[PDB]
Amino acid sequence: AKYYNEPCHTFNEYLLIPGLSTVDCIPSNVNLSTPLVKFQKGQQSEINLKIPLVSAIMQSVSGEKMAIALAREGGISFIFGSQSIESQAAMVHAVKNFKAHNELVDSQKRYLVGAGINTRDFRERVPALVEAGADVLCIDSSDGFSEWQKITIGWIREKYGDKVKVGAGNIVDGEGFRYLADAGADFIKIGIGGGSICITREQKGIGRGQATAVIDVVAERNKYFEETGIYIPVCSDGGIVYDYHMTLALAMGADFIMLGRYFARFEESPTRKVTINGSVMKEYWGEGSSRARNWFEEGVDSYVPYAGKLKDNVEASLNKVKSTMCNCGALTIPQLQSKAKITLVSSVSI
Amino acid sequence: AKYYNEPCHTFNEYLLIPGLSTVDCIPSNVNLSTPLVKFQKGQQSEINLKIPLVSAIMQSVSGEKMAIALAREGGISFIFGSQSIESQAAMVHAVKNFKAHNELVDSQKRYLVGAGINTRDFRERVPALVEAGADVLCIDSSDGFSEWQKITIGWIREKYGDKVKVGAGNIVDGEGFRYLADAGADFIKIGIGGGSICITREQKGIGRGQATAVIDVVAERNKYFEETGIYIPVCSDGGIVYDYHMTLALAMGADFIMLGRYFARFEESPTRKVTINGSVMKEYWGEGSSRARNWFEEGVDSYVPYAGKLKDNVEASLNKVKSTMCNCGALTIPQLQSKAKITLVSSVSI
Amino acid sequence: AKYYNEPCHTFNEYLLIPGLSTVDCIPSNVNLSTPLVKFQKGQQSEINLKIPLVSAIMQSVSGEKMAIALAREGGISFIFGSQSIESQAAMVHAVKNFKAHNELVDSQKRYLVGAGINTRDFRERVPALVEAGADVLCIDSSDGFSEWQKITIGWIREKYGDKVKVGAGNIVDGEGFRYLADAGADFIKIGIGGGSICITREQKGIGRGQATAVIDVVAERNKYFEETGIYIPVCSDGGIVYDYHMTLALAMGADFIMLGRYFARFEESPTRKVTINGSVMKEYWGEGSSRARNWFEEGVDSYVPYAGKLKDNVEASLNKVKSTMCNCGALTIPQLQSKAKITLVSSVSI
Amino acid sequence: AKYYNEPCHTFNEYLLIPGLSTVDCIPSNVNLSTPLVKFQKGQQSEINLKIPLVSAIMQSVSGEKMAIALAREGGISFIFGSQSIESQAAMVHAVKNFKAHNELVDSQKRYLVGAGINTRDFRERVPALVEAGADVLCIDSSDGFSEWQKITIGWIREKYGDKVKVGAGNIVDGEGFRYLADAGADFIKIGIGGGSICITREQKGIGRGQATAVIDVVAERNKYFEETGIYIPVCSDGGIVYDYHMTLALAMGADFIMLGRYFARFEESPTRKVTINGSVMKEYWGEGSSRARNWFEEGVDSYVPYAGKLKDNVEASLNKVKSTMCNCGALTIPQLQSKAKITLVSSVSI
Ligand SMILES: O=c1[nH]cnc2c1ncn2[C@@H]1O[C@H](COP(=O)(O)O)[C@@H](O)[C@H]1O
Ligand SMILES: O=c1[nH]cnc2c1ncn2[C@@H]1O[C@H](COP(=O)(O)O)[C@@H](O)[C@H]1O
Ligand SMILES: O=c1[nH]cnc2c1ncn2[C@@H]1O[C@H](COP(=O)(O)O)[C@@H](O)[C@H]1O
Ligand SMILES: O=c1[nH]cnc2c1ncn2[C@@H]1O[C@H](COP(=O)(O)O)[C@@H](O)[C@H]1O
Ligand SMILES: [K+]
Ligand SMILES: [K+]
Ligand SMILES: [K+]
Ligand SMILES: [K+]
Repeated sequence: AKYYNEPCHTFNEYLLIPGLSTVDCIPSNVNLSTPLVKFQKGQQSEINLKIPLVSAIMQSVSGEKMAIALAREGGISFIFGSQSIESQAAMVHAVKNFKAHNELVDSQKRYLVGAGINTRDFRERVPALVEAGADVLCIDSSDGFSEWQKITIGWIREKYGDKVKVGAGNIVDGEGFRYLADAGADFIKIGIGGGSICITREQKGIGRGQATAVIDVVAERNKYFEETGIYIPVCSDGGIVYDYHMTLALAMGADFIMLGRYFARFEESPTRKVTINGSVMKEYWGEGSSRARNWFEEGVDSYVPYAGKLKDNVEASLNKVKSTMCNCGALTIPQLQSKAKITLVSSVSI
Repeated sequence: AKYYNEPCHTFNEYLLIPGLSTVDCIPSNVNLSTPLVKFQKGQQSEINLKIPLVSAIMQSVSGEKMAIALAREGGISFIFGSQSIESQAAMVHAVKNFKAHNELVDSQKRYLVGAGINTRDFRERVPALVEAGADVLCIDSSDGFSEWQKITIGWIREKYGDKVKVGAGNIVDGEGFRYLADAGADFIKIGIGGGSICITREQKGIGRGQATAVIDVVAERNKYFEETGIYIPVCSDGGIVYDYHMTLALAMGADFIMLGRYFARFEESPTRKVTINGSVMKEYWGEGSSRARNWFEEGVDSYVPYAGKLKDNVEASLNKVKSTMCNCGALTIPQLQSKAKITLVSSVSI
Repeated sequence: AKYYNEPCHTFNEYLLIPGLSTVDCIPSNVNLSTPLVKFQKGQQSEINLKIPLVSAIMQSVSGEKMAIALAREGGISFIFGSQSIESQAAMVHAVKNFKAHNELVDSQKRYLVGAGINTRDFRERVPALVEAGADVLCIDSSDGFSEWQKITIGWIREKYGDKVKVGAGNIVDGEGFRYLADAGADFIKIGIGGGSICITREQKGIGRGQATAVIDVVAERNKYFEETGIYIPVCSDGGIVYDYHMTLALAMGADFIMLGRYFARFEESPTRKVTINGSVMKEYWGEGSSRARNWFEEGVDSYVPYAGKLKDNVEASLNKVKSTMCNCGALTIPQLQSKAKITLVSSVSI
Repeated sequence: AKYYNEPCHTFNEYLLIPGLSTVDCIPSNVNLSTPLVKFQKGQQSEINLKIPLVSAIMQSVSGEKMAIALAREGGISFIFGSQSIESQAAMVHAVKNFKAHNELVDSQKRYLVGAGINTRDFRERVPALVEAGADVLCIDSSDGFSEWQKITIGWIREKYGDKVKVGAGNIVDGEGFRYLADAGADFIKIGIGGGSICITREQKGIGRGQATAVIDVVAERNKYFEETGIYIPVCSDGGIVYDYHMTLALAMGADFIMLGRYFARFEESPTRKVTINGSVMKEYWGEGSSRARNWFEEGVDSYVPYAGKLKDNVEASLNKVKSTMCNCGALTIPQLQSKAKITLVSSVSI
């Protein structure tokens, strides 16, 4: 077997050391724009998010309302694919034709929306999603280092060329990144075992500390860019517990962040608002739980504290990210990724 | 004294990083067959388990019923030797003559069964076990790095040559492995202080994290194979807390796994089913406890939650191992041992 | 991004290993004098504290009474700047004209006092503080690695040359130290995220273990001294939980220590003494809490156990520091910084 | 300041890896004899303990009864010196003239006894202790790296030459060992901050993990032996929590072990047996507590569970040490120190 020289680490084991803050760096001047799909050196991505946040491909998170609320703030949602093809396509259609400053829209001013797909019924699901107006797709899986994903992306390329965008994953190392890169993925998702609803050491024992995963994948992505001239955006998926973890994820190189629990707490999540013993909560369950996979166990069902509407919470979260970015001397995500000083902290200090 | 460069680690400190999963790797096609006794390069072992699990040499685990239930699923039990020679032999006889898809049997279609022996009364115990039809023997001890085990194996070779198989142990490093290898052991057991009923730092303070122990012994076993052409199967004994620890143990190189607590929870364990305050439990005590050694203290007595019949639980456990194996791109244990990517995780992440 | 080879550590992760204690080293002969502002090689600082302790630039700590009580024992207070310019100047005036063995005074025998300033209204605040008789100033900020601090210090130099002393900070590495050094700071404060009222991983996630921060800054300060002949005193700000942390901070190279919580517990702190359920406590809130910044959240409000008058507590604390210094063979802070043997301890031992 | 490459570790962070156990190694044949005072290469120590245990120089541990009970089993007690010279000498006299298989006695068959001394009144205390019949003395201090100890040992040599034996300490590194060695100490005690009644990080913050301390001192002692031909026995003082820590301490190189809490639990300790809420306990306080030093605070007062008479407990403890020694292939302490395989374990495994 193959072993590693260092153990993996989570976001909580890191802190950012401030850099030179110049007079021009104030929150309001920080640009959080970021690329969603791959492009060549010298080019710009065909799709750029206004904010680096995307909602998870989960039944309990990304419904039509979430997609609209998030797109309005500049991010994008990936309508869950764990439902009928007709049902998912309807949600995409609804978002695209809802209108019939930081909003994320297409050339027709329609909100952008993404849709998750699987490696099984894609031949019938993809065409339906495309027809419905899906702007981007993403294969939804915990282990994306699979020949099945290569096959799915291949079918999409043969049928649509580079006209249809498709993200792939999840993977946690350079090899996994490289495989999906050569297979043609437009963006690659990072993360196995870091999700809030994931108790890896109770499931199959696969995974890697999210921080180490991102750092390793990002290094491979940059090496890949230098060899081929192709820049593939990467997504840090799961493990975001505090707002500063967002800044860390981006600083380590992730172009954008996928969150489930964070967004489930909002009014716009498709789940029921349940007042439990004085405290308002919201339902939240993983895609691996029986409560969802049937559309030993493989998931968990829980509650998250109600946080109100998405808007106010995202604004608050991003204000802190912008502020921290200025402490690090960065006005943009690329500048933060270049200038960030990231230190590991001792277990005792935690 | 001699010191080491790195501290030892337990199975809980590791996770498997996925490799390339091909279209042909699905649970039902995974082969969990594995060698039980030594053979030369180019050969196959005279005894191959259908599943890599064996029940512990304990009064509270491996009785006649356990041996039959486990052999039916492809594994093998080691009837405890902490009882009279006549009593142990009777259990072996019963298993061998019980019949008078994955079942483990001999050329006469009789279930395979093993028997534990000690370094004291083996001159009278071994012949009785052989006559009773024991398929394999195993010296039962916490510290197998002993001249006593060399003597016992030697007596067996002089009297039966290589016709009678005998495992030895336990040891935790290359030196211990090497000593029992040269002494003639057919398989070597790994593990001191990792058992669930073992509070080393309350006993004699001897031991080593199970993971480090396996990794070190496996490296020595492979070095030994390359020097002599002799492949000696090794057994990871104790410390299995979760199903994924099984996959880890195998991935690190262990050919099979010995479990006590895991099997004690089943209907077939020779202990009493005790309903305690609404919850059904089963008795479980170590071979070092006074409740067993008399056939300061040196053991513990406890209860384990009832899990029902062995069959359903083993099937469930092995389905997860097979699934994880496919995530790692492996259709067989040898392929998993060759391709596994194993990472240590930080203490904080735990 | 830039990463580090070692994780950062807090004061609690260190212990001092005794050195040779000579017959002349007894507590009463230990000299705790220390420089407050920069000087050139061969010179002495224009301002030397009698004891290496200074009270924090906080509304809940450094008021007029604190400043007088601390100056009487040899230390100095930095009147908080989070109040009106007129209000802060009045406190400075009161301390300077209060008299109208270890006391810290000027050539006119008036108690020394410091005053915090900000990077915004300094053009009006500084002149008022100077006129009021402030002996030293200090820019109050969590992230001193800012062009804003360079601008503030520059304005002070152009208007007063080196006649007005101004400390800057906070920073946590050599780069941050170097920037404020070249900018002209008279002393530099070390520390981000180590304060007792700081939950970094709930704010912006910036910071560094206080110990590592001091050690790193001190190395840069000594390198700087060797290149330019300029010795800049550094202050370890925050994170002092036990008296021995004081000895550690000094041993690692800090010239003096800034404390908030430690001093808040005293009768002289400007807060209310609140008897809560039998125990007398004192109010303590951070400068980032809403309860103070308005003169999502950015601070905490709490209570600290009443410790009585400053005098008896400081004497007790410093007696232990002096005693420990003799164990390390040191009669002065510079000798301790030169001879200290500092070891990291394992997480398990904690 | 000076820093170290590795953090210090306690005994709990180590485990012994078994070595080859030969047929002749059984508990009853294990020899636990060990040297108490220094000798030259090729020689034997003038005083050899039958068992490597000595009771602490504490009012709550080593009284006349303890000294007799321990000497009867082969160890020796150091009558506490924190009492009047007349009072301490009386206890020594009583032990020496109490008679007016493993017993530790002199050529006149009188029990051996030790006595603690301080660096202040030794000119009057030593002669009184010698006259009373003290077999060995030991300077009692937490920081033995002192010119005061050099002075005390020097006075003893000038007045008695090498006729009076005197141990010194405590120290925790090679430098401290070396200083007391050159000063003439007959044995050196190791340990600062490891005692059970020591909360270092609440006192002065001085110390070092006991394990690292012993390992480091032992290396220096062996280097010293090779340079000068003088072998100085070293004592691991404090930190023994479990019986196996004894085996560890010896394996790491300590010739003998000093224990306080361990012996306080016995009927023979000079403290009161207090039945508290059904459980019989014994008083135990440190020499630094006010309850003893007057013959801020510097010690703790507590209770230890009653263990009965010393004899049965020591026999039990040493049987486990002997058994563990055989697992390591050692029949004597020197052989264990030479053959022991010692591994550090991960924090997670603890
Ligand atoms: O049932 C599940 N088990 C484990 N991970 C899951 C499950 N469902 C979703 N996830 C992952 O967890 C992410 C959400 O992480 P969270 O933001 O920490 O809640 C998703 O985007 C998925 O990648
Ligand atoms: O009394 C005992 N003390 C320590 N280890 C024991 C004892 N009895 C059995 N064992 C070991 O523990 C293993 C079982 O580990 P478990 O599966 O974690 O319960 C056995 O196969 C033995 O090697
Ligand atoms: O609101 C706050 N948040 C974080 N740090 C603060 C705040 N107010 C003051 N500080 C810092 O904490 C120090 C006090 O640390 P303490 O002595 O551990 O209580 C101050 O000198 C500041 O540098
Ligand atoms: O008051 C005290 N504070 C700290 N250490 C002490 C005190 N009194 C005795 N000791 C040390 O603690 C040892 C006992 O350690 P114990 O066996 O762990 O209880 C003694 O031999 C001394 O070296
Ligand atoms: K900055
Ligand atoms: K895979
Ligand atoms: K000293
Ligand atoms: K052995």
